[PDB]
Amino acid sequence: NNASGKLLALDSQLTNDFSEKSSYFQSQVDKIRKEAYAGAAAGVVAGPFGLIIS
Amino acid sequence: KTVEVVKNAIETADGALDLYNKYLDQ
Amino acid sequence: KTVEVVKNAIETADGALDLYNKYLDQ
Repeated sequence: NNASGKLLALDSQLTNDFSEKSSYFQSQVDKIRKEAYAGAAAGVVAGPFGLIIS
Repeated sequence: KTVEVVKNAIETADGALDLYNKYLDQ
Repeated sequence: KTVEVVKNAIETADGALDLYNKYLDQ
C-alpha cells in the first residue's frame, strides 16, 4: 500500500513537469533568436558587406 | 602609423560594442 | 625600428583576436 501511493505521487509530478519543460523550451528558443538577431545588428560598423555577412 | 590607428580602432570598436549592449539591454 | 613595430603588431593582433572572440560569442 505504500508503494502503490508513491507510484501515483511520482506519476502526477511527471505529468506536470513535462508540461513545465515544454513551456521552457518555447521560452528559451525566443531568447536564442533574440540574442542572435540582436548581436547580428552590430554589422553596421562596416558597410553593406559587413551587414549581410553577419 | 597603421599599427597605432588599428590599435585605437580596436579599442573604439570594443567601447562601441559595450555601449550598444548597454543600450540594448535597456 | 623593426623590433618596436613587431612589438606593437603583436599587441595589436592580440587585441584583434580578443575583439573577434568577443563579437563571435555574441
